[PDB]
Amino acid sequence: NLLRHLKISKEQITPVVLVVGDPGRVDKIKVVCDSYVDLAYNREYKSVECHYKGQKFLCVSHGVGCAVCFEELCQNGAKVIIRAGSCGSLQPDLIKRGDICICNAAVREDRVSHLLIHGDFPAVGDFDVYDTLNKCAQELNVPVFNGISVSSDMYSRLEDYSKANAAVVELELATLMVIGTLRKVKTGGILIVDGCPHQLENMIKIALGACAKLATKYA
Amino acid sequence: NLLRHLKISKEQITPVVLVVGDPGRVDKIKVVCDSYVDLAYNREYKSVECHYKGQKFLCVSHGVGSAGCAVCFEELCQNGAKVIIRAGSCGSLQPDLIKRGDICICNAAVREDRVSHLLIHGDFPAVGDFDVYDTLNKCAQELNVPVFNGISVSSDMPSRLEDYSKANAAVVELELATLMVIGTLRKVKTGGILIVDGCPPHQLENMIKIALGACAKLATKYA
Repeated sequence: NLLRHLKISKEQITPVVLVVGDPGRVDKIKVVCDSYVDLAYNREYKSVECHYKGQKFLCVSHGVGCAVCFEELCQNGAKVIIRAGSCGSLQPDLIKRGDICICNAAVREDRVSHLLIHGDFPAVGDFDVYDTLNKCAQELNVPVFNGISVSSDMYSRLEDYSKANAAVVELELATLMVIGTLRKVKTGGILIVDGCPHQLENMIKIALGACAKLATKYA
Repeated sequence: NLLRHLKISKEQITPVVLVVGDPGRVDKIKVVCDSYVDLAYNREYKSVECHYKGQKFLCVSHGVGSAGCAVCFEELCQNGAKVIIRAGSCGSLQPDLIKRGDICICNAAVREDRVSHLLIHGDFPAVGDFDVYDTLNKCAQELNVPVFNGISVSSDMPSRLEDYSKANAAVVELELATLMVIGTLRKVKTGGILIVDGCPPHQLENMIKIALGACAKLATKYA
């Protein structure tokens, strides 16, 4: 009565799930919550039940593998999924190392989404997830950018997309969005800037706050 | 000091603009407004200043069958438009759920359109502004009008449409993907609202009301 790559029960899977990269970043989030319960740890896939602002939701990692992670979650009960992680600025003059970006859509430069549907199909997140993230960030008077991510599975064309007004670049958000849209799962992403080809805690607060706010509607 | 394909002044171009297909549908919107002023008429391009709920914004047509929409959107984005909304018709790709007569507010589109691909690689999303989408939904609910939300297939016409339909695309029409991308390239906020034709009446007035209402609401933030 368990799942393959996550090693947790379908019973344990919450409506809202928060997905991150490094499994250590999951350990850094559980502590910040009101309370938590560890569920499992499997090669690269850590899963913890997070209790925060009255609500209960999973936080789960998969490595710095994401496709199968998102697949598994969408199959087995996730209604909302949010990715929090890092990215690169594609607007160096405006968006600077340390800035936070909430993304509503992405450029499909990713192997996996193209295996599932023709590239013309938009990688786009849920509105109410995007709204919820913005309102938490403003409620905590934290300035945040909004824009489009280039989801690219290596990192060029990045110049093109940058001058097409893409904000940031990361690996997997386009994958989540499409899987989400295919599986009727609401998705979003929030990202903090690394390179450019304290703030982290605020982002996590936005992410956690948003998750709690969304979790309300399924409890 | 006036523009090429639209035949109106850059001074006359408002922050918010409403774009429709058939120029007869512009005549059907005039009536619904509080007041209006005609600006110009050029082969297929009718342009009217619309006054509604205290605000002033352009309404413009450009033809059926994806005529010269690209140049229309280009012209508007070049010369001051900050928000652009497309109202028009479409086909249901979810026959059991979405029926002839239903209204759909779209947040994104499938790029099956010649023109967007000439401008940026197909991987780039055709996606609307979320505040425009929010504003349309709230007008439709404020007027207790039920509306669908979903993705449009913007197509210039074999049965990829099956694929997209089972990928949960809601409707199909001609040019919304084009607007969104031009919008995103030119830093102009876009959105779209559509009424169903047929798969494979009164309601039109509600849609126009949503469109007009949303435009007014957005126009506030620039006036």
